[PDB]
Amino acid sequence: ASSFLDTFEGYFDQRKIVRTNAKSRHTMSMAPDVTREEFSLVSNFFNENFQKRPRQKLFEIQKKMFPQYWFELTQGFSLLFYGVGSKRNFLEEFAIDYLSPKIAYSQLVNSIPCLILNGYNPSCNYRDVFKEITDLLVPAELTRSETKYWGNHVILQIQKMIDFYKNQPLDIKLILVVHNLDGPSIRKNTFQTMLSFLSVIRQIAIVASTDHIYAPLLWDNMKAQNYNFVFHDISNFEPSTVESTFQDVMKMGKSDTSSGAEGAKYVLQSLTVNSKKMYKLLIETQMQNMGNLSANTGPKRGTQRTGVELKLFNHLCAADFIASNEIALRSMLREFIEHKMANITKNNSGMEIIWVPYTYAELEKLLKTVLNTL
Amino acid sequence: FADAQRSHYTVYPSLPQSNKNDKHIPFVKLLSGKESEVNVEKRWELYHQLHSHFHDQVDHIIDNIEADLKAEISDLLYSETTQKRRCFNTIFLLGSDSTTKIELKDESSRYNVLIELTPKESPNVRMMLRRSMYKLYSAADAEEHNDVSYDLSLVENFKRLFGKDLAMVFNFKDVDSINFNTLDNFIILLKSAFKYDHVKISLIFNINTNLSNIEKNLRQSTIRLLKRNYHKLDVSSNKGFKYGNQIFQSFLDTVDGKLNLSDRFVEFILSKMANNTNHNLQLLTKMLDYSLMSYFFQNAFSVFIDPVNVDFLNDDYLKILSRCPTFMFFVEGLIKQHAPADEILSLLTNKNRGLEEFFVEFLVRENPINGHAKFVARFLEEELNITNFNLIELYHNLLIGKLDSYLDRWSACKEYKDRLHFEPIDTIFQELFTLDNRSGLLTQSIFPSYKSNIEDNLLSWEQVLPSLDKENYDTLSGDLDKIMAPVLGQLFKLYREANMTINIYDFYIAFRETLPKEEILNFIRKDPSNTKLLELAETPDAFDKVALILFMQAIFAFENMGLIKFQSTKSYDLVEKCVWRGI
Amino acid sequence: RINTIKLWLKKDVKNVWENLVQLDFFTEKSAVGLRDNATAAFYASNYQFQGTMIPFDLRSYQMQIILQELRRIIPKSNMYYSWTQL
DNA sequence: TGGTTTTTATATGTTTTGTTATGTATTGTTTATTTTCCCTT
DNA sequence: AAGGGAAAATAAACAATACATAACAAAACATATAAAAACCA
Repeated sequence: ASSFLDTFEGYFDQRKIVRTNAKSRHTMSMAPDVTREEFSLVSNFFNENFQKRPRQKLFEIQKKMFPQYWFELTQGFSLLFYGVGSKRNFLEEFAIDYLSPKIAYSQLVNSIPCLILNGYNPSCNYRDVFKEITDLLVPAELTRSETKYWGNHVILQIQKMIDFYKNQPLDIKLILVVHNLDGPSIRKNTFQTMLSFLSVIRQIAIVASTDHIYAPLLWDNMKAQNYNFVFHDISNFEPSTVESTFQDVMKMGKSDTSSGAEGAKYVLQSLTVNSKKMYKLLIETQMQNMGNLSANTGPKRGTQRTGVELKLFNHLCAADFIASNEIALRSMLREFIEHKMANITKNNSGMEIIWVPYTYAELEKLLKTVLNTL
Repeated sequence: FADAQRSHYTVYPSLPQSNKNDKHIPFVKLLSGKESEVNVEKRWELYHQLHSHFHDQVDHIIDNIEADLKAEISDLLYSETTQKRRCFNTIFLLGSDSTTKIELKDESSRYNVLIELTPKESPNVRMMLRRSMYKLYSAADAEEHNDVSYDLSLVENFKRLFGKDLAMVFNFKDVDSINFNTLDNFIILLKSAFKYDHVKISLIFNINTNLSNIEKNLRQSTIRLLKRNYHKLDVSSNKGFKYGNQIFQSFLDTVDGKLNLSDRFVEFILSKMANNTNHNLQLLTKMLDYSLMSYFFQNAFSVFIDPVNVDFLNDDYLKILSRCPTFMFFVEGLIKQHAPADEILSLLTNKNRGLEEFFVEFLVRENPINGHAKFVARFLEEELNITNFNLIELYHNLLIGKLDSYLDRWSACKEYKDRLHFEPIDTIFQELFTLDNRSGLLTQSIFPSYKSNIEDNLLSWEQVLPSLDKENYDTLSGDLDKIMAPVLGQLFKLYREANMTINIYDFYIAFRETLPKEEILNFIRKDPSNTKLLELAETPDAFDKVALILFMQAIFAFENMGLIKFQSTKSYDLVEKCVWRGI
Repeated sequence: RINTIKLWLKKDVKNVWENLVQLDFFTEKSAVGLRDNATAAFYASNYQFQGTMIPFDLRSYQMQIILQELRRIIPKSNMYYSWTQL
């Protein structure tokens, strides 16, 4: 077709005008209609059998790189892994099996806590991650002169934490492991600002990974200073079958990538029937409140106004015999809260509202495909 | 509820009982397992005393770049006694990073409050004032040892409520990131505090880029207010090179007499430090550390820079140092000058004593370029009053021999170019004690061609996956592995040879013709255990369905890498390519 | 066609340009000047408009007084009166 | 028991931040017509 | 060397999509006071 294939020469030469007769418009409906269960059947056979023996031998080669990375984490370098393929099974085998026992032995008993962080999850929140880090470090919380008139308490406590840890002994006491640092909810500027200032602290060791090809566009001179990555290419052509769970693969990637409701569809498939009857009751009651309050077909994502309050919800699931009391209700709610499939917050009157963060069209699709089959 | 589907879970991993060893250092045994354990731990602690001696001085340097900058801004913030007394003294800090603290005077019978405003703290003009009036009322009760409305009426009631007059200082942090409608309206708001007879305002602008960009943004009547007294103070780590010359000289003091710097390394330092002009000194330190980390990790001869370990010398050391290219040039020089064979044979390995006695001679030379560069930099400083020079490219042109061809640009060293002349001499065995990048490790680890390493692994992929020959005829798919590419690598060359907008279905058929039809269906049948998978294989439609399943997880993997746009939502039939190789 | 008239420079007409803005001869292009109530004036103060962030000489403006009105007010004895008509 | 202090529940206010709807501006798509130089002669 | 003729360019009408901002919601950040609850005493 084109004479040039790669340079700016190939960019300028392949972006030509195609004529209307020269366009061969074939709809993708002219294809074998593939069921979802045989999609998973053929994919799990090729991902577990096609090139294991090259990928296993490649993983034995780059396992000899592990003391060379550990020498870099003891010198204050954050450590970014790029390449083509899934880097997830590499990253949590290096950081849990190799890295964490060998820092602890070199500081002489228990291992270093290894907070790993799934950034391919589109529901990854930076305030919940920082809630986890202050449980592990237990920093001195922020005095009144330090909270500077609606200052950001997450950023202003890291800056107190840097000045504290500039005088502590140089010992790794946390390893935060960021899978897909350029993932959908973690590529935002408030998340990167958190993790850059948190990377200045030499007492915690950053081990991160990126999949997108324009990932270095995400760090300017100030963020690349605080990070000071050393970059490592680990191409291994792994399938990424866990990253292809929060995002529908039957639609080839036009599932909007930031919903999180497609990843919720995977969570419902292996639950209790009494935990699916509750969540079905929660969806159907909020679906009543979205069609009432909005008066609008178009996609608005469900928030606190459309949510059920908690004491009214306990009456709904006691008549349908899901929950016997308030505590057994709250014990099977929190498994949805930790996966952020349901949120609990209070309004301006004290009503404790429970609500599902998905749009109306994603809420009726989810109600029919997994929940209403019983 | 798997942990793989959660966000941010915490592992408390299990550590084994005891691995029988005090081997917990990241250095490995070199010489393919011929190096002793006592050499590995010696090379570890000889690294840390050469690493810490470098960072004890760099931390001393960085503490001087702030103590100088606190004092240079404080000479200029105070004592400009204007006789008109109805304006503010403005301090433009050209190119300043907003990470400098400003200490104000104590200076009793006067309050000196410092009010710092970031562009995140400035969404609009009333939020600039309610934070500024909170920061002075909170910092005046801190020095005092009822409530006030936070507005500019606190400035007029300041003597009537605290008894001392005021001197407030504004420190705008990222003024290139603030919008200039708000900062213009706030300077005009502070202009209304010049009727109160007991206050003086002082603005400090941390302009990271330019003054010419700022005066095109502010309105013209504000610049006429900012010009009654302003002071431009150039604040940079890169001005006059005077702090980059101190960190690089601090590096050459640590490796004086024990490590050399190749000019291929020094001009790499010199080129990469010019591509980042705002943060040079952290990036100068990062490259000198990672090359120093690289040396002690890879050279078994790293233990031979202190003379007490020369009495250890072994046989595998003797087989590896003699392939030094200067050492062959020395034996070549003894061939061409002295005809007989025995003195050259006493140098080589057939005399077991002589070669290891030959290496103890050449470790003690000073190798005097490290002191002579410090000699030139001090002499060219105080004699000629020259400030604007790199010591880095002075050290680079000194390694080559182009010293006087570098000094002629100042046109005042013509009476001194003969006494400063120095031709370097190639010492023997200097390749074993040196810092160089001829392998390409620093421009792969610190400065990688990121996207070009992605498309090369996609397109080529033979450099990545091992092509093995014995083990494949045993396994389930090794008849398929020699004839079929990995699907991300197969789809990328169909991606590469295509035009901008491509139909998915035509891109599916063009993918499908590349695959072997008989051996995919032979591979899908070679597992006898899955009954559900063998039922798909009996269908006549088996290859057309396996090819689509295998296509549309790679057309999915190319989207979240960013290689493919789905043009024109509501249509979902054709895609646009984002990424070209080579760019 | 013609003593001579000074042509003021690009840096000097900038002050003249900003006075015609503040005398309501030029308005910002699609601008909402004062809001109806206090909450709409508060919502607009937290939004950061585009014309603020684009450079000075690239802001699109519009016109309070059109040229056909501008010919009728300026007297016939001005030297600029011939240029109030295309 | 008893007063006093401290925490909590309830209640409202403030500022930042993120979502959505919509009118207008931009951009792509198709069809007719004209100019430019590559590839055969 | 001439020349055919297909690629490239231009224009114009129309459709489809993106964008700037208005309006608002909600969460973080903040204060207040009566009632509970410890708690000395």
